[PDB]
Amino acid sequence: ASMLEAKFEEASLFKRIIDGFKDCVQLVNFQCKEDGIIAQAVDDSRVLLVSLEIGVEAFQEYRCDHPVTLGMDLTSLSKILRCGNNTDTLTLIADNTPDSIILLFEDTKKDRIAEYSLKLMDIDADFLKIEELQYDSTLSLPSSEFSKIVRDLSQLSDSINIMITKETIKFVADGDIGSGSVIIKPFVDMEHPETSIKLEMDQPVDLTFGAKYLLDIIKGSSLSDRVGIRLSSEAPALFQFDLKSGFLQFFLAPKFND
Amino acid sequence: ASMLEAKFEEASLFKRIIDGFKDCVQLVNFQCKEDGIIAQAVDDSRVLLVSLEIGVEAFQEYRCDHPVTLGMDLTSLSKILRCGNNTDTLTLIADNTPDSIILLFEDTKKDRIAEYSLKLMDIDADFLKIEELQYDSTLSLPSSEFSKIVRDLSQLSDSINIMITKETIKFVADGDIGSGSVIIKPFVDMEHPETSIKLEMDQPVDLTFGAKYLLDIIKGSSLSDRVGIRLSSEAPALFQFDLKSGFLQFFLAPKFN
Amino acid sequence: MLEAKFEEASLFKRIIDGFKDCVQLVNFQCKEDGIIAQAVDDSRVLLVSLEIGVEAFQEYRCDHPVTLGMDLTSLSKILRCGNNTDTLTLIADNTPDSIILLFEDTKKDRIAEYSLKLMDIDADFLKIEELQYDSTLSLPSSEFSKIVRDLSQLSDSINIMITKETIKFVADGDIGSGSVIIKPFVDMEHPETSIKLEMDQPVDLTFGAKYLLDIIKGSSLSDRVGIRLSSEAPALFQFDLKSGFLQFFLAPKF
Amino acid sequence: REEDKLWTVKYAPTNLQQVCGNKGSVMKLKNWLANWENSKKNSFKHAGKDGSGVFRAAMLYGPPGIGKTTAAHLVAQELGYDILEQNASDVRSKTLLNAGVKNALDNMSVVGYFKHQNLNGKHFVIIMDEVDGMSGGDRGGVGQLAQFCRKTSTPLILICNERNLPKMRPFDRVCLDIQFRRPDANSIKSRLMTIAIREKFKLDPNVIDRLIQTTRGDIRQVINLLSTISTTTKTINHENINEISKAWEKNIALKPFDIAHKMLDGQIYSDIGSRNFTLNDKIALYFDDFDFTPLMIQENYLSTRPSVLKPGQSHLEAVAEAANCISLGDIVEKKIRSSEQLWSLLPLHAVLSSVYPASKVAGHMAGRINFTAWLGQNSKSAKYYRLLQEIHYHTR
Amino acid sequence: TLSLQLPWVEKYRPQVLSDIVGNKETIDRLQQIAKDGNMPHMIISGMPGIGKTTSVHCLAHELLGRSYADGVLELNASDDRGIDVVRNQIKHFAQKKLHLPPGKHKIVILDEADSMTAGAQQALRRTMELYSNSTRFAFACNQSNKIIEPLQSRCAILRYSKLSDEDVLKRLLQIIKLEDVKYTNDGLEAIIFTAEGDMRQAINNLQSTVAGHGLVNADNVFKIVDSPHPLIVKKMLLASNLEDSIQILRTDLWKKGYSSIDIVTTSFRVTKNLAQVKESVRLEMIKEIGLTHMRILEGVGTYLQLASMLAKIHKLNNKA
DNA sequence: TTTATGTACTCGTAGTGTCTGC
DNA sequence: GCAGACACTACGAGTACATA
Ligand SMILES: Nc1ncnc2c1ncn2[C@@H]1O[C@H](COP(=O)(O)OP(=O)(O)OP(O)(O)=S)[C@@H](O)[C@H]1O
Ligand SMILES: Nc1ncnc2c1ncn2[C@@H]1O[C@H](COP(=O)(O)OP(=O)(O)OP(O)(O)=S)[C@@H](O)[C@H]1O
Ligand SMILES: [Mg+2]
Ligand SMILES: [Mg+2]
Repeated sequence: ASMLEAKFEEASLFKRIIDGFKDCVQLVNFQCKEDGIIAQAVDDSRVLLVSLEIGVEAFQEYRCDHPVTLGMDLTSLSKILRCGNNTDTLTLIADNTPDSIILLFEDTKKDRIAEYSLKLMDIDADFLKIEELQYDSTLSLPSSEFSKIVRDLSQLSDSINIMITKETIKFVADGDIGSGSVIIKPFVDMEHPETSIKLEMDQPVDLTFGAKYLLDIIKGSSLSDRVGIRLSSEAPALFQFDLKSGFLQFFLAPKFND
Repeated sequence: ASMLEAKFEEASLFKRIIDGFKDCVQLVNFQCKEDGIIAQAVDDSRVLLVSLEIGVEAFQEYRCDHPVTLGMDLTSLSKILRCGNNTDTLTLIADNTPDSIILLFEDTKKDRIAEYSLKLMDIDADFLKIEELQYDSTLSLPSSEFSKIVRDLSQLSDSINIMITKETIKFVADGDIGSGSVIIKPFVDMEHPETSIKLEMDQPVDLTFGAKYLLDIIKGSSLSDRVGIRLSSEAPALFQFDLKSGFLQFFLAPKFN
Repeated sequence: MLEAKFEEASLFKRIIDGFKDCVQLVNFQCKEDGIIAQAVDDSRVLLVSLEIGVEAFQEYRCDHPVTLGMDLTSLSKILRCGNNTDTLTLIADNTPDSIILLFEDTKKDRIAEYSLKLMDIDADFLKIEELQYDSTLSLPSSEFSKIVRDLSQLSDSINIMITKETIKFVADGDIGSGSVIIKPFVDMEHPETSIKLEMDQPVDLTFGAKYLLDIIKGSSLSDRVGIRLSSEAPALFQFDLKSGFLQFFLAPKF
Repeated sequence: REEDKLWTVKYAPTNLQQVCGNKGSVMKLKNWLANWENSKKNSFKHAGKDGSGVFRAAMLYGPPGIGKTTAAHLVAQELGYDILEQNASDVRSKTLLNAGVKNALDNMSVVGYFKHQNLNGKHFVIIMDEVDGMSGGDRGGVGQLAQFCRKTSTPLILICNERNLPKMRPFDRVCLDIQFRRPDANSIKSRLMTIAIREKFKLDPNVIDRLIQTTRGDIRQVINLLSTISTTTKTINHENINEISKAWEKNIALKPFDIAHKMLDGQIYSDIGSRNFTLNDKIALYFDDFDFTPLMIQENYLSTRPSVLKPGQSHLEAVAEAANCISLGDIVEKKIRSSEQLWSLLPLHAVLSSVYPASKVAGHMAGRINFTAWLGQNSKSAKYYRLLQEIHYHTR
Repeated sequence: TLSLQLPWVEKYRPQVLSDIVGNKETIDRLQQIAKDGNMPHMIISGMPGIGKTTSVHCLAHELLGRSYADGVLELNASDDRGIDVVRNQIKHFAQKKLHLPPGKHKIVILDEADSMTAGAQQALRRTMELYSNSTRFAFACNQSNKIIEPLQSRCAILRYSKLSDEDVLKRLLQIIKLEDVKYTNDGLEAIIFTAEGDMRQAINNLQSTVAGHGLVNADNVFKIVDSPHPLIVKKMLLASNLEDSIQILRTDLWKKGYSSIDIVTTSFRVTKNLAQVKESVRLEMIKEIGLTHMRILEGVGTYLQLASMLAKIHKLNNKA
């Protein structure tokens, strides 16, 4: 019996998590333990971090006897994920001291089980845990609105300045061809609570971010309908996308100001 | 509270108008007067003259203090214009001797406001005093049908030989790969008059046009259901799209005969 | 002396879309019973043959067999001009150096007539080798297309192996490996989607990924693709049409 | 708004007699452009003594800053034609040129309708500047321009710098060959006297010859030079002329003939010449045209009467010494252009192929510099090879 | 992680045209352009570190004190200086309507324009010819040979020259008065000799010496920075008595960890720029050093190859 | 018709994905 | 809902330079 046996319901899920950070990160590793399959990787430019956690609730049946590390190339993994249909059920299968995993695409509607194997990799990146817990501004806005804002402000310039005020969120994207200023205020939509925007302001925040990495952040807006930005000075921004059992939280380093 | 407060009531109309002639010309001068907004542009090949005029009735609230030139690049304008919604109401604003203009995208919900500044480009373009002359023939057909026919013929040759003789429009095209021809008959549709073909015969015509120029003209076919084309033997063609309170008329010069 | 008036130009459109990339120059040896054509790629490894009978045509009249050497890019442009509700009318003369493709609509609002010349392409050698094929399977074209695309992502050499009613498309590359097996599923409510196999003798054939991806473009012709394999004869991927069929001949590449 | 424009635009030729220098080129261009109508009705078959009838298009070439663009624009504007200027800032690849002015070659203007006696106001003149800026080569627009020259219904004017590019070959005789030269000192002198009167700065009538010869006849840099000098010191005389010359020498990259001509001079290798023209200067002279210089030295390293012979050394001995180093530098060139691609040996190749071989055969010449003949004989040898492997394939 | 003090290179970077010391005529011309306003297109060229881009930045600051952030475009090799980006950005900047003061024009600064592609320069030619009454270009390249001829035709060439030791000494004393530090005149002379006209090198050496020891003395300076290899190589080549050159090599280049390729290339450069000896001996020496360079690049890198090169050079010197 | 790898640039190309409206 | 229409990143092929 294979020691790692993780079953995915609605196998389009794992494809969505993989596509969430396929573009920004090229090399990841999955510390699979009894609690769940967590991951953490840093880009080649050492600007953006991608933490990840998938709880046992998201799996139909999860069993991981010993801690497993699965260093992987995200391009090949995403290609393997694209080799299937959302109707099929995906399973991760790994033996003791794994050289590769086994991915199964099974479905009872039609017996067309496809077994793929992806070669592992020795990343040897020990990293460290997150040591940021206190943030000044904690705001949550719908993922579609934030993705739209980032998309139409990235065309003007390469730097997007997010400013936080008393019940006022401001995005400034001054550039060569012009400028931009998106001002959105908190409101509670009773009819559609998912479209509401919340704000919790403690200390004023004024941080600028790169456009390309912020686009990479919003590329994960298909994963969850709401994103909670937690800004703070002298602290990376935390864009957390909630899952059914875990989360996909990003850490982005603000640009220097001089 | 400035010189110009031209406020479109529905922004996608302005987006369609700008996208109507986005590719053919890049630099355009927007003359803003009390009667309305009139714009004239000259193509890089000096064959296309995209004359534009928007009346005060099109704007929900048009208030121009005094006449002024607004020269802006169409690429930056199209980049900025992709920042709004269908319910968004454009609120273009210019100040005294403007170096930049604020495109305030207001919303029905008051907690969503987005203002964009656009840097004005200094353009030296001499004004063209067009004149009203009688053309040999005036053809009016639906813009969708005309666009379909011309995109059909442009996949065969770089030139189109428009012919109007014996109340029979004779769109033809001959190229290296082959030769194409389309014949239509003017009629009246009782079910939907906007799908009919209307033509008046004054003199015969012998006119020839290119392919990419006509594609750039039909790129703006979304504004009007039907296009009014007037043909003269020794005068430029006038492809005219009627707007709700204005028009977008193209002046395309026929080739040598 | 040719008058082949289709009832819908979309048939001819999807046929030419099927063989855009496998071959560029084709000689239309039209006959009374229909149109047949044979074509060989530049690599001399892929063979495509098309056949459309008169039963598909609303009208057809070909008294004299004429070999028509005709470009496919021009046909693609002319048939992208065409659309639904328009009845394409293939018309040729007694000595048709230029062809005519009349597009006739239901209404007289706009009727279009087109032309295209006939280039000189030598008549391809009509090899009629029909050696028996060891195993025969037929699966829906969408399933086969998905399988071949996903396995060609991994590697450039897809192995096809048939044994014990379980077809095992295995492609092994550098990023990993890929193995899909198909059981002979039978369906009652939807007989079109089924997998049936006639395994007379096991075969193990390897094909290149480029040609296996190229032959997919004919998936619009048929909802089902019939594949018959022989240990030494070229594989036969056949696409069912209303009247005739279009077939692909690719020799095994061990 | 004046007194902010450049001196090269405010003091620009407005009419045709303000273009100082190259009067013959301007009048020939005007004569060609004024008789294109009857030539068009003559089906470009019959031409006069000048041949303007059979030349459908005329191209302009010469050194910068002499008035090609200005003269072309004045001729186009004067005769009522509508200007249509192109440039390298607008991409002119196959796609953007086939979808560019290809339609406008057989089409008439639209702005001429509302601007109108003028009989040529409904026509186009294609002023294609910066055609040397298009380095596309194959499928880079040069073949498209050749096709345009073959078939255009409007006058076509091209402006470039010089013709010795292999890229510029397809325009050997399909286009008219009017050429501009360096303007004479008298016309420039009168123009600069007018400039000095207008800008109230002192300009001696004798320093102007040195100002022209330093700038190599480039009038635009001359006007810029006088402007920037007169900014802080508007009076120039014999005292500052040497400093101005040494600070504003033009420093043109030399022509492949000129590198060999300068390198074969015996004056530079003398004791006085070595001090004035250092070895680093000779290395830079080689690196000016490092592709053709090693050959161009070799084809005529023996056609020079020597002047640097060592006492007791014959001319043939010096030629043999030069040939030995040519052979030595051949190996260095092979090692540079090999699998390893050791491109740090180029300064070695300079000395081993051009400096040393010319250091033994310097002096006055027997004849004019002979172009590299190795290229043509290499082509003929390659054709002979191809024939031999062809007959070897056929004979088996 | 500790913080870092701002380096003296830009902590004392000049901000006024009177601060930079160098070619007096050039700086006076720049000041005259500053007072007048009508700046022409200029191409500033010279050796590295002699104050080229700082003069351009100071001139632009003086000309556009209030509108520097709006009407000055700064591009360099770090930006995507290609035909598409040059076309789009430079044409958007050159047509932008900005109401400058009557004597002030937009300034487009192109740092290190030598590494810029030919087609981009061809587009720049046309852009300069169109837009010259609103925007003025300003290049700053180490060598002006890379820039095409028409661009130099339409610009105003302004070349810098290596600073004399007096100007470097004056700037060094100015900085030493600005920040307190104990110095010895021998240390300052050693720093100036090591700099060889490069002011930035002098500032870096001074800062390194002050941080390492705290006293600007000759021994401290020679400890922080070694003697330049061109000088020791020139001493090796010029010296006769072959054994002396052999021991100079083995002591000051081999045991000091200098690669053989570096020694051979430095010898080539020194014997190319040498002036004490006649032309023919320089040519022969270049030939022999090139043979040794070929041997080294082929892979045979040892002490004996350099010793043989010196032996051949000395056999040449004694005229066989 | 020449060199002969690696690099950088430039272009047109074919897929790829997202938004409009029949 | 499906088919188009768009803009988008991506891949392929060709020119050009290679030390001051
Ligand atoms: N014959 C002339 N007499 C006086 N000034 C002249 C003359 N020719 C050119 N100029 C000056 O040069 C400016 C522009 O010359 P152009 O013809 O544009 O240079 P060019 O010949 O195009 O060289 P390029 O394009 O830079 S390679 C004019 O505005 C004048 O200031
Ligand atoms: N004339 C000068 N007066 C004062 N400081 C100077 C002078 N020239 C250079 N510097 C100093 O040198 C530094 C600036 O050097 P840069 O001008 O950036 O070098 P550069 O001229 O740009 O040469 P490159 O090609 O960029 S390496 C600062 O630390 C200045 O203080
Ligand atoms: Mg010119
Ligand atoms: Mg610099």
